[PDB]
Amino acid sequence: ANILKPLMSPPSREEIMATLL
Amino acid sequence: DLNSAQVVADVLSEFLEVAVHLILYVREVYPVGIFQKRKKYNVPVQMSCHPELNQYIQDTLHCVKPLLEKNDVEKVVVVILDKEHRPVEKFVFEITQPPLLSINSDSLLSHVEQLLRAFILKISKVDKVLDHNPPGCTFTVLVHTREAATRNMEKIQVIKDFPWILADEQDVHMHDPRLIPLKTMTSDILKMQLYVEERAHKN
Repeated sequence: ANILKPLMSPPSREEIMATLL
Repeated sequence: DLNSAQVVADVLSEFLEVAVHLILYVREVYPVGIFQKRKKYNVPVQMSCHPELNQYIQDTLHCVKPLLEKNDVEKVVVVILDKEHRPVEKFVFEITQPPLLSINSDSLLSHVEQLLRAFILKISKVDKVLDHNPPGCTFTVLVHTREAATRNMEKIQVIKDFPWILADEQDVHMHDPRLIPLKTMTSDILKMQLYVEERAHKN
């Protein structure tokens, strides 16, 4: 009711790890 | 000219961005390898070097700034969710703003920054009191408005491609949980307290 959240999700740990390697 | 809310919106937007990065680092949501030490509030902080993640956090807080300007924000909550999409830890920033006033960029701005530094320092050592989170966690940011979010459901749609929506009960609900106070501050343009709500048993 009075709590808002973003529709999109942040990039996953997997996507992050994919860039590190 | 009653620029009190505007300055707080800017100051808080910048603080919250730094706070989210640090939280993600200290709670190991992402590998330390994506973080790089930076200088913020005259203190060493860890900031992510991943563009997508950085843009996501920026867009998030960009949309909250207008709500802050109109003082419609009750809380800004950084939530860590487990694989089952249920809250494991919640970093709650409860915000209160004094009546509008005209502020002169000088000592008051630096005073507020000195008070915010204590929050950064506390977040940086939270891993010493919190149990490690189970693997597979993700995160989100919740915004608690003082009035029905339905009224602010349009004010927060500051960016296209980055829509906001009402949250669910699960995305917020937590059994018990363990409550850990981190820091409280008071100043002429902002009163804020940060505490963490941690899931009792993380298994």
